[PDB]
Order: sequence, then C-alpha cells, then structure tokens
Amino acid sequence: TSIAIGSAEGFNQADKAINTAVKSGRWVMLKNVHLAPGWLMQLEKKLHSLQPHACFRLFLTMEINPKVPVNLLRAGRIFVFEPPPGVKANMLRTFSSIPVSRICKSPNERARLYFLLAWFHAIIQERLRYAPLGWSKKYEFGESD
Amino acid sequence: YLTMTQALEARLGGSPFGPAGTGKTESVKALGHQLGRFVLVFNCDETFDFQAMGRIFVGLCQVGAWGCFDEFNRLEERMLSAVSQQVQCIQEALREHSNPNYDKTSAPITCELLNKQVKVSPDMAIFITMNPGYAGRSNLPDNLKKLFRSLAMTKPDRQLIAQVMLYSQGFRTAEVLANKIVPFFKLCDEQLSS
Amino acid sequence: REELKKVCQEMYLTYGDGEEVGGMWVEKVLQLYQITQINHGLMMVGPSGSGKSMAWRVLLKALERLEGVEGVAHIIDPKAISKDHLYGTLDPNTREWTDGLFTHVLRKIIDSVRGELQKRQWIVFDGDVDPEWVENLNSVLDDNKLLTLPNGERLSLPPNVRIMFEVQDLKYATLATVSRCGMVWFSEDVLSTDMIFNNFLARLRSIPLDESPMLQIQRDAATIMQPYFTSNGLVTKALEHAFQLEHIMDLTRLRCLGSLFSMLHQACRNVAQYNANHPDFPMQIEQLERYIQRYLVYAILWSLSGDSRLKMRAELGEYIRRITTVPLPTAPNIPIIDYEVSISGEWSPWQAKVPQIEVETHKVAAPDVVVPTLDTVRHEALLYTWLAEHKPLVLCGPPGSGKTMTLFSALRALPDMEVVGLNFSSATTPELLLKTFDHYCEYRRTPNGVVLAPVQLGKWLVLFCDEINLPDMDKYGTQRVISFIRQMVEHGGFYRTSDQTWVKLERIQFVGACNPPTDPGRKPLSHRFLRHVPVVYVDYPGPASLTQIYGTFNRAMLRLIPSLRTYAEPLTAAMVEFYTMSQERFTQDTQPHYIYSPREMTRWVRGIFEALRPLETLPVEGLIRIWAHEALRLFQDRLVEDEERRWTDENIDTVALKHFPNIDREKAMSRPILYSNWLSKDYIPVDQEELRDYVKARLKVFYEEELDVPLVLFNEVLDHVLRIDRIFRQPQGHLLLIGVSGAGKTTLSRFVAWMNGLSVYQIKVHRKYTGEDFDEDLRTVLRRSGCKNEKIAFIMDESNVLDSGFLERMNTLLANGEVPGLFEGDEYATLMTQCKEGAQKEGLMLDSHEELYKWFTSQVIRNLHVVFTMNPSSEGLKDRAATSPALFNRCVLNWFGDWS
Amino acid sequence: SGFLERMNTLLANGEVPGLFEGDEYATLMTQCKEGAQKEGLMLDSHEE
Amino acid sequence: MALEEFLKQIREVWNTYELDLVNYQNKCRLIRGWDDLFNKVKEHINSVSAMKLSPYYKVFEEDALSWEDKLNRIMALFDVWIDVQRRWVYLEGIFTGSADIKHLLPVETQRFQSISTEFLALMKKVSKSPLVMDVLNIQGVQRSLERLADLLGKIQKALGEYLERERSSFPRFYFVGDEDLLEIIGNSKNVAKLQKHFKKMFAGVSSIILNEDNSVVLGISSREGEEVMFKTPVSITE
Ligand SMILES: Nc1ncnc2c1ncn2[C@@H]1O[C@H](COP(=O)(O)OP(=O)(O)OP(=O)(O)O)[C@@H](O)[C@H]1O
Ligand SMILES: Nc1ncnc2c1ncn2[C@@H]1O[C@H](COP(=O)(O)OP(=O)(O)O)[C@@H](O)[C@H]1O
Ligand SMILES: Nc1ncnc2c1ncn2[C@@H]1O[C@H](COP(=O)(O)OP(=O)(O)O)[C@@H](O)[C@H]1O
Ligand SMILES: [Mg+2]
Ligand SMILES: [Mg+2]
Repeated sequence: TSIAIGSAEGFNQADKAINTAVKSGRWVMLKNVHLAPGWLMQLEKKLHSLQPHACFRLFLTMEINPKVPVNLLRAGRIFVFEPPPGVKANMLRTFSSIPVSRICKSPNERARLYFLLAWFHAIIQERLRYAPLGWSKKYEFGESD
Repeated sequence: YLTMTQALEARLGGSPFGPAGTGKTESVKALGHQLGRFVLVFNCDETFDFQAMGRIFVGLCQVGAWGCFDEFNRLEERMLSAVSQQVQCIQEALREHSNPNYDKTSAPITCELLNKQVKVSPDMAIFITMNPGYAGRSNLPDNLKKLFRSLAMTKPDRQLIAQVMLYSQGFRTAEVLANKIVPFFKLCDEQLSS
Repeated sequence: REELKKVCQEMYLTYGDGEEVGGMWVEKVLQLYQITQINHGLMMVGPSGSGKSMAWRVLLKALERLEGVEGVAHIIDPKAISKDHLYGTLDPNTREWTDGLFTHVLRKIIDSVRGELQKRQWIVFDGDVDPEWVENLNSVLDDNKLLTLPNGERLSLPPNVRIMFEVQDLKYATLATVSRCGMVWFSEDVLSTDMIFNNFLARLRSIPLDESPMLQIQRDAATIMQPYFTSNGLVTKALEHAFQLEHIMDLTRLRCLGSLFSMLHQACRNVAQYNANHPDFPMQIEQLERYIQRYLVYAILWSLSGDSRLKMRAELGEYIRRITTVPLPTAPNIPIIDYEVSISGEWSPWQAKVPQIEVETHKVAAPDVVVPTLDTVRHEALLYTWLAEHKPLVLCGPPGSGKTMTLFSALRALPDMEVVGLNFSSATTPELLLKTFDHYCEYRRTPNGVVLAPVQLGKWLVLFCDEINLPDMDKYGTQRVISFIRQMVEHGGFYRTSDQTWVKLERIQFVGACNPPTDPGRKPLSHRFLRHVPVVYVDYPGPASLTQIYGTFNRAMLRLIPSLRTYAEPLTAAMVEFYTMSQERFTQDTQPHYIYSPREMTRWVRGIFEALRPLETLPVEGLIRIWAHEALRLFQDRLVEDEERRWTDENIDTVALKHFPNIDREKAMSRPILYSNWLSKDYIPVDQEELRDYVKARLKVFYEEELDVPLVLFNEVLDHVLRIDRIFRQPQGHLLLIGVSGAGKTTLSRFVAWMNGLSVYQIKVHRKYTGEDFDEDLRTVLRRSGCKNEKIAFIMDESNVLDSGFLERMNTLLANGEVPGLFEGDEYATLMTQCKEGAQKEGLMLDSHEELYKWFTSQVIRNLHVVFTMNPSSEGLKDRAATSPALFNRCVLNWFGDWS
Repeated sequence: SGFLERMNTLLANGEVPGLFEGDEYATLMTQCKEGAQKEGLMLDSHEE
Repeated sequence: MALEEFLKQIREVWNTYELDLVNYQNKCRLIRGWDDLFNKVKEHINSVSAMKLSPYYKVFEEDALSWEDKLNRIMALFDVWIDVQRRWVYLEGIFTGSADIKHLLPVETQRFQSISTEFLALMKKVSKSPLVMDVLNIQGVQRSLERLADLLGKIQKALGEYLERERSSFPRFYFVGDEDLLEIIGNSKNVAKLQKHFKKMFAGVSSIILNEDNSVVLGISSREGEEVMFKTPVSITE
C-alpha cells in the first residue's frame, strides 16, 4: 500500500494501512514523509508500541531534510540514495535496474543499444559532479530520463 | 509539440517550464486545439488543495478534456505530494486504456478518485506550466516530477513570430518591418533606464 | 479634451494643453484612455500624490459624458483584507464556496441582473501589489480573460470590464504581472504644486466650510492668500527649504499641503467666529489682511516643520524671515514658532498663555492635571486646529513625552467628540477596529448604502490608536491595518466582508500615536497613508520644562508639611538631576526595558505625595528618605546587572548630598531603605528584622490557610514582597516579574495577594487549551472583578501563552481594562444584566448599556491586577517589547533574576 | 402549589410559557439553534 | 414655477404606472420590465435632487421630500423583489420537475412549498392591483420580500448534494458553479436563459440555434457568430 503524505486523508489512509498490515503482514510505504515532522514523531511513537506480523514492512521514502525528527532516524534503518560514485557504478546500477528479459529480446542488437544508452547516461550524470565545467547547471538527469 | 506528444503517447503529462512570457500556456492550448481538445486553463494557487484538485481531475476525466494547470508550483508541497497519487492513478487508467485486449464492448475503465470510481475518457490529459526561477515557489516532489515530461521553453523566436504575424495582417513589407521591430525592442530593453 | 475640460472645471481641477499648467496631467489622462482602449488590464504607477486617482476619475466622468455610457468604478484595497476575503474561501468540511470581494464584484457584473453589462465597469485595485494576490489574476490579465477558482468555476471577463491597479511602486511585483498589464507612469512632476494650490483656492472660494457670510470670508481670505500661492512664491520656497531639513518622518508634499490647508480653513472659521461674536463691527479688510498673512506664515511654520526638532523649526523660521515680506515679530533671538497669531491681527507670544499656576494639593501628579507649558500650549492649539477639521492626525515622539496627555487636554476643549482608546501591537489586524466599530458604532441602511455611525447622536467618535507603527509589516512591505485605515480615511469607508458591501463611515475620526520609526520594533508608515495624516512631533520636556512642571507639583505636595516648604526648590532639582543621569546612563541599547520618561518622575511625585499624605510632621531627613526610597523603587527595580544597581545607589547618594547639604547622612539614607504599612496604618519606614518576624508569622498562617509550601526567608524575599505589595495597592496596578524559574515569583505573588485580600486566579492550561478557552477564562475573571467588585490577582506565566492572540487580548486588557470584542452575543446580555445588578447594589443610577459598560470597565480597572512572570531571556524580552507593548508601558517591571 | 402548577403545564403541554425569559430565553434560543443544525435542521426564527 | 410642473408630471406617471405582468406556465403572473421601472425611479430621484438644488425648492420642499421617500420605498422594494422572483423561478422548476428530490430532501421540499404558497399568494395580490403605488402600499410587504429572499437563499445552500449528483449525470456540469447549475436545471424548460451558460461548458460554443418554438436544437454558434448546423437536429421534446 503506497501512500503519499501531505493531506489529512493521507494521514487517515496511512493509519488504516498500518493498522491492517501489522496484522496481515503486508507492506506499507509512505512517500515524502519529511513534509510532516510532527506526524512523523507520533508515527514513531505508535511504531514503538507494536508487535506486528513477521512479514510486515514499513518503508518511509523521504528527502534528506533537517526537519526530520532524530527519534525516527534512530528507530529505523537509514538507506541513502544518491548519484552512483562513478561511471562503473552508474552502469552497474543501470544494468541492475533494467530486467534481463527486456534487454534480451528477439533483436540481438537491442542489448548493445541498451549498453550504449547506459554508457551515455553514466557519462552525463557523472559530469554533473563538476558543476561549471560538466554542464552550465545541475540538471536533474535521472532514472526517469 | 514533439515533447508533449511524446509525453502523451507515454500516457505521461507535459511540463513546459521557463521564465514568463515564453509562450508555454499558449503552446499547450495550441497543441490541444490542433487535436481538437477541450483545453481548460487553471490558474493554480495555494488553495488548490487535494480535494479541489481531485474534483477538477474527476471533471476532466469524465468530460475528456485537457487540464493545463498554470503556476503549478504555487501549490503547497504537501498538496503537490498528495495530488501525485491522483495523477498516478489517472495515468495508470489511461495506460490500461491503451492495451489491445480491452475493447469498447467491455466494462468502462474507471480510476479511484476521491474515494469513488470515476470513468476516464481517453482524450483527457494533464499539463503543468511553471516558472522554476521564482523565489518562494514550492519544489515538486520527485515522485510527482517523474510523472511529467519536462521541456525548457526559455527563448521564443520573436523574429519569426513578428514576421509571420505582420505577413498575415496584410503588411507588404512584413519581413523588413519585423527585422526592424524586434531589434528595436531588444534595444529598448538594453538601452533605456532600468 | 472638451469633455475633460468641463469635468475638471466642475471638479476644481486644473486643465491645460501642452506646456500650460496641467498639460502633462491631461496628456497622462489621454494616454490612460489610449491604454484602456488596448488593454483590459492597466497599472497606473507613480509616486504618491501624482494625480493617478483624479486622472482616472476624470477620465471615467468624461467618457460617460462623451459616449453616453454610464461608468461605474469598484475600488478595492486588495491588501487591506485577507486574500481569502478578496478571492473567496472553499470550506474544507462541506466544500461550499463563499465568494470574496473581487469574485463577488466580478460575478455580479457577469450576471448583469441590473444591467451591469451595459455600463463601463472599472475594477480599480488601489493598494500594494505582491505576488501573492495579484498572480491569481494572471489568467484575468492574460488573453484567457478568466478567473479560475479552486472550486472548478471559471468566470469570463466581460468586454466592458477593465481591471486597473493604482500603485505607487512595483518593487515586489514579479515580471509575470508587469508583462500582462498596460503601464501608465505618472511622474511626481506631472502634478505640479501650482495645480494643488489652484484646487485649494477654487474649493475655498466655491465650497463653504460651514456646510453667504462664510463664503464671503473664504473669498476674501483666498484673495489675500493668492499672492503667496504662486510659482516661486512663499509657500513653494518654504516647501523647497523644508525638504532640506530632517523630520521625524519622511516628508511628502501633500502631507504638508493638507496640514496647511486645514490650518487655513481653521483660520477662516476663526474669522467667522470673531464676526459672530462682534455683530456691530465685522472684521475689516485691513485687519483681515494682517490676520490672514500672519496666520498663513504661522501655519506654514507649523505644517512644514511641526514634525521636526526645535532646531529645525528655528531653521525654518529663520529662512522664512529671510525670504518673506510679511511683517514679523521684532524679537532679537526668539524664533517665530513661539509666537501665535491673535484674532486682532497681531503676533502674540505663547508665553503669555502659560500661567504660573498652583495645583491643588490633592490633585498632584494626577493623570488629568496638566501643568501648562510653552510646548504644551502650542501642541494643544495645533491639535485643536487639526481635530476641529476632523482631519486624522499622528502624534510622534519618544514614549512618555506627553502625546496622550496633550491629545486628551486638547480634546477637553472639544466637548462633541468622545474618544475610544486602541492599543496596536505587532499582531494587530483590522479586526480590532472592526470589534471597536461593533461595540461603539452601528450599521444602518440608507438609500445611498450602508452607513456606520456612532450610537450617540451628534457626537464624533475619535479612535485613538496608540502604536500605529507596531503592526507586523509583510515581507512585501505592507501593514494590513495601516492599509485599512488609509482606505477608511481616503475613501471614507471600507468593505464589510460578511456580504461584501461598501460601508461608509460617518462621524468617525482617526488619531494615532507612535514612537519614531527608527525605534526598535517600529516600522515607517506608508507614504500614501502619511499624505492624509499630519504628524506632530512631541519631544521630551527639557530640563527647564521638567523643572517647571515638577517644581509646581512638589510645591503643591510639600504644602502639606509647611516646615518642608523651603525644600521645594532643591527637591525637584535633585529629582530632575537624578532622572537626567539615569536617562543618560541606562539606554535602550543595553536592555529593551531601559526607558526613562517623565512618567517616571510623575510616579516619583505621586509616590512621595502618597507617603507624605497621612503624616502630620517630618524632618528633612524623612523627606530625603522617602525620596531615596521612591528613586530606588522606580530606577533600580528594573535593572539587570549588579553594577547598574551599585551605580544607582552611589549616585542617589551623590545627588542627595549635593542638593541637600547640612543634613545627617546616616539618619536619612541608611542603606536598607524599606517602607511598609503592614505594621502600622501609614506608609512609614520599617526595620528589617521586625519585618522579617512579621512576615514569618504571616507565612506560618499562610501555610495553614492557603498554600502549604514552606519558604526560606531572606532579605531579597522581604524586599520583593514589599515591591509586590506596593503594586497590589495601586489602581490598574499590573506586575511583570522577570526571573529564573523556581525563584518563587508565583509563590510570593500569591502570598502577597493573600495579605492584600486579592483572590488569586490562574488559567489551568493543558494540551488542548485553545483561544476559546482563554476567552472564557478572561470572561470569568472580568465578570468576577467587574460585576461582583472582587479584587483579583490574575497570575500568568509566559508558558501559558500558547498563541499571539493571547498576547493581543492581554495587551488590550492591560492597557484599557477592557476587551472590546470579548463579551458579545448572549455573553454581552448576561454581562449587562450582572452589571446592572452590581451597579444598583453599589447605589448607582445606571441603566443604559453604554454607562453600564463604562462602570464595568472602571470596576475592572480598579479591581484587576495582572502579574506576568517570564524567564530572563534577551531575544524573548526584545520580542515581547513589540509583541505586547503594554507589558512594558502599563506593567511595573521587577527583575527578580537568579538568587545571588 | 407553584411547583404543581409548573409541573401541570409541563406535563400537559411539554413546555412552560413563562419559564424562559430575558437572558434565559436568548441562551435557550442559541442552544436550540445549535441543536437544530446539529440534527440537520436549518432554523433561526425564534418561533420555529 | 416649473417645480410644480415637475411634481404634477411625476405624480401623473406614478398614478398611471402599473406593473408588467405575464402568465408563467399557467401558475402565476410574473413581472417583466425591471429595467424600465428602475430607470424611471432613478430619473425621478435625480430630478427630485435637481429640484432640491433649485432656489424655489423651499415652498415645494415638503411635497418633494414625500416623493423621494416614496421613490426610495419603491427602489428598496423592487431591488429585493427581482432577486426573489428569479430565485423562485429556477427553484420551482427543480422541486417540481424532479421526482427523486422529494424523497431525498423532504425538509427542503416542505420549506419550498411553504415559500411557494406565500409567494403565489402575494403575487395574486399583486395581479389584482398591478399599480406600483398600490403594491407599495401593501402593509408589511417589504419585510415579506426580505424574509422570502432570505429563506430562498437558505434553501439554495441545501441543494449541494443534489447538484453534485446532477454534475455526475452530465460531466461538463463540473465546470459550472452551484447557482448557475441551479439556474440551468430550473430553466431547462425555458432554454432562452441557458444561452449565457454554454461558454462555461464548451470550448467554443457560446449559444445554441433553436427553431421558432424552441423545441429542436438546429445547431450551435460561437461568440463570433459562426454557426454549425447539425445534420440530425436534436429534439428537446423527445
Ligand atoms: N489636475 C489637477 N488639478 C488640481 N488638483 C489636482 C489635480 N490632480 C490632482 N489634484 C489634487 O492633488 C492631490 C493629488 O491626489 P490624487 O488622488 O490625484 O493622487 P494619487 O497619485 O492618486 O495618490 P495616491 O497614490 O496617494 O492615492 C489631490 O488633493 C487632488 O485633489
Ligand atoms: N506639561 C506637563 N504637565 C503635567 N504633566 C506632564 C507634562 N508633560 C509631561 N507630563 C507627564 O508625562 C507623562 C506623559 O505620559 P503620556 O502622555 O502617556 O505619554 P505618551 O502619550 O507618549 O505615552 C504624563 O504622566 C504626565 O504626567
Ligand atoms: N523562598 C523560598 N524558599 C523555599 N522554597 C522556595 C522559595 N521560593 C520558591 N521555592 C520553591 O519553589 C516552588 C514554587 O516555585 P514557583 O514560585 O512556582 O516558581 P516560579 O517563580 O518559576 O513561578 C515551591 O515548591 C518552593 O519549594
Ligand atoms: Mg502561463
Ligand atoms: Mg489615489
């Protein structure tokens, strides 16, 4: 159950989804939780006093933002998503993201094209690390492109 | 036109961005009129909350009209994040409208809007027009930015516009007149007092 | 052009073609018309008083005459109301749309129930432009010509409607708004001073000031003043020089000109009054000419330099004497500003109207008693001139200079005006004015529209707003309440947002008071607001003036004890000296609350008098001891650091020994100076150990009766309880105890209240405490202390303040003893019932609601004492110095601090 | 006997004509309004 | 002494002026000519004021004063009235042309029936004596119209859910406000008032083309006058 945070209906939906998933063991994801720090504090307090199902998982997608409470940061496990460190890591992540079947279709040239695309991506994104020289500004060349 | 048609075929939205007066709203309206679409222009502000946008989306989906939401980044960031859900649901319904197995003899395609099932016409689209250079404007969440294909509309071709408008209005010397009037405006911008 | 000429002729405006006077303004009107023909959205941009309003009004009238199409203008101040009140609100619960002001106007035009589409409709946004409200018009000004509301509704702009913005600057509007509008730039040179003079003279000759002898007097006065109202004349040169001087507020041409015109109207009224009082001999041409010339130069001096220091007034007087040909007083060094103009047509010194009065012994240091002074009489005359014309005015000066005192003294001479006090804070919105209107005024429907007028017939309601430059200024440089007041003053009304109806003010007048805009927390007022309000600068009385006032007070005081009369001259001097030193030593740069004013010396005199009242005899030693005790209580209680208190002690020593020689130092000023009436009937000095024993016994009783919390006594506790007892015995005596938590401020306050018989009231705050709960608690305490004559100590901590609304309510309650919008509906009816029972219980014949409410306010003032406690923070104290100004003007500040 | 008169009127009619008056009647009207919009009835006339 | 002539002409106009009544679907006699009556009142008030500026006004002051009062009492009476009538016309067409609204909104239906009875009674009284002066002299009529307008406005706010359902019926109604949608539903019978509401529902349609009896939609027209004629005209009776 994926829920975007920011509206009162969103808070009610998140509460209901968590209440049903702690029992059923299903997964709940809440996006952009950094837009409600007080609700984040009360969410951490609610999460502390629970004994959910063994398969229950709550994901909190957020942006690195100092308004995020530190009690939530300590309660949960943090994974930082950022540009890959280099060209090789960028290409590895690109090849991991694309399914194997999608690259390996009936046209045998497709794979090479994909590789070229990956390389091109891995180039331009890395040039973002050199702000004035790589480009004129920090463009958001990302996974959507 | 190329970028927005690419976004439409991918069942995404279109996001022309740039400074004011570059012809973003009019370009979206012109593309909509080129396809014979009912394009509704909305001047968004901080009061365009989740429920108001949901109702507007319901109307657009049922009618099958284009929604050009100008000044989209004037919404609150929490409201933009909340509206991303409705945009994603509408785009999913539009995407499942394009599948070959489903035909118009089956049940109508609906999406989940405002806790109700709303029929989605295939002619509808969502376009957002914004100027990301204004200070104090909201920053779109990435999950909402990924639902739109963006295009930088920063420098309109004033010379060609002036030449064609003067030619179509009956001016026999339209080319010379445009070549005199556009540099004149540039000189007024760069020569008069600020 | 012919239509414009006719309209300007009928509107007392100057018309010209090309290089003639008014030619540039007429060209601007023509350009405005051309821009209207091309754009549906316009912006008339130009400095304040550049002719924009008159330009578009004359254009509207001329177009109606020329084309036969009736023109209707809807003038909206977009920043005098909230954006929700301007565009509309979508209710989050029921999702029901309520129109705003602009939305309602546009929808009414669109519907055209009464033929609104056959008229020329001009929606003029007369106010500041910021990217918050004007961007909602982006589609309206764009080729779309639509107003898109959040409820999905789309309102098309009719082809006969023009959206106009009349602004003085565009430093906050974004390019998206500037690019969408047709600009017409009115320079300040477009409106020459010659046209302003011509308009003034034409209105004087044509419009009677009464509502003909009055018209004849006006015509002769205009004939006399015509030579001076010319290009490069007396008034223009005086304005040019006065622009070089420095004023307490930024000088604008029309502020000075409007002040001068009001003075000249008052001069004509004075001539009419003289003719009425002398039916046999009306004023002749020679006398009228002399009087008018002298009054004109006097009015120029008091209008172009009435908001500056005495040095700048003297400089303007010297320059005028240098340039003018009007006969002037022949005094060698006396500046002209000290000379008034007698009705006989001769210069008369102001000092002749400052008698050396002798105040009654029982009325010393009284709030009403005003010791006449040169500055006092000059300012009273100026305020009488401005108020009599119903012109809104501003009193600028340092706190405690005498702005309120001067205003009320001037208002005593005007019996047909009743004054209502308003205390602006940083959180002040037009809602305070609206609550005052709901209380003291009434809305009535007339065939011309809705009129808001005072309930009392035949009287003018004077709204005295005391901190007009405190309210928060937006990030786009606008104070909403100042815009509201400007709308009420310029357009003579406002918009009721309940039904979006234009309400016209009747018999309502505006007086404001403020500190100089360079003071911390004070913002400079808008120029478009300042052009309507003359500003008079009320500075601190000088050492000579202070000596005069408080020597008179000390003489009237020491007449109680004849043997002390010979010490009237030194005592006052010592007072003044010490006060000056304090005001020179502790400035506001160190601490925000280090403000010393003649209020301190007035409290000094009043305290000494209250100490001397019951005593039959005293040596000079006792008088010096009382003087030192009052100095300690007034100048050392607020001090923060120890070195400041040491300085205060040693300098009290030096001042008392210097101004009172041949006295025994130890008998009169032994260091532990304590006074109390707990062990006797009089406020007499008390020994520290006997006081300690008495307080120990009273605490032993207190533990058993009220609060069982044992306390450890020490000298600071005795001093603090004495300080608290001093204030609990004063009318409208509120405390502000600043010290570390756990220092015993609340406990000592409750203990002293228990001694004084005060009932301790504390608001019981919890997690879900809201503004409504605080309003209910305020109603409860006000009903107890005002309807039941119950003395109450309302004790409140800074922790109890959960919102700025709490501080606004408390500011109003402390300053006025009443909250205008607290009791309303059924609460007001119940309050009136209880007030009637309480009044008949106290043997008073009171039945009207106005007099019942006045009695209730007096009871609250006499019975309620508010103790406010907070921690000694720096940023917090600086913030509270502006968020709740009364907390530092009506509350005695006691710095408990930490335990030493 | 006044107790029995008031109770007789209350039992027979369901209301006492002179019980609420002055500030009591105004407060009763306010509460009756709030209760009406609480029950889904839009009433503001004192008679209704 | 032309002031006396002005008084006599005003008195003659106002003692020969009568309301303009027309049958409304065999239910009552509504009023047209609101603009004519309003213009008459405005010009008479303006002439009275211009007389008040005259130097012979004193001897004709009293009478003139009386007339302005009467004129004001006329203007205050018919500013509310028109609104009342309009709010009735498009509400009577909703509570009578719809069957589910009776079952869904019983309180609103009963209240509107009461208001309709009072309005029809007052309108019959008007039809008996259509003289404007006679209608003004009805005792307690201005207060009656003010109460009628207040109650009709209160009923209007109670139709939100019904309007939402109607929007669900025809999707383009989502771009139409509550009051405009109420007007459309009420005057569905008289399509002549619908023409101003098409620009809110269509991209370029500003009006519909109708035959003489307003029963068949022959085509559509834009704001510039451009017309599109349907190949198969739409019948409103069917
Ligand atoms: N053509 C004119 N001839 C004579 N007097 C004039 C003329 N135009 C304006 N005035 C007068 O000069 C003053 C200018 O006021 P006005 O309302 O025109 O200024 P403004 O530019 O609109 O100011 P603001 O922005 O402060 O409202 C007024 O007292 C007005 O009566
Ligand atoms: N000429 C005077 N005669 C008597 N008292 C004066 C005079 N000038 C100043 N004062 C004293 O100064 C104080 C001024 O306080 P107030 O008028 O409230 O100042 P503000 O209006 O700036 O707050 C008064 O308490 C008054 O007693
Ligand atoms: N002079 C004193 N002697 C002993 N205890 C004291 C004294 N003053 C304060 N206290 C202690 O402080 C507590 C109450 O503090 P309080 O007066 O509420 O603090 P604050 O000044 O922050 O309001 C009591 O429990 C008491 O024990
Ligand atoms: Mg745009
Ligand atoms: Mg103006």
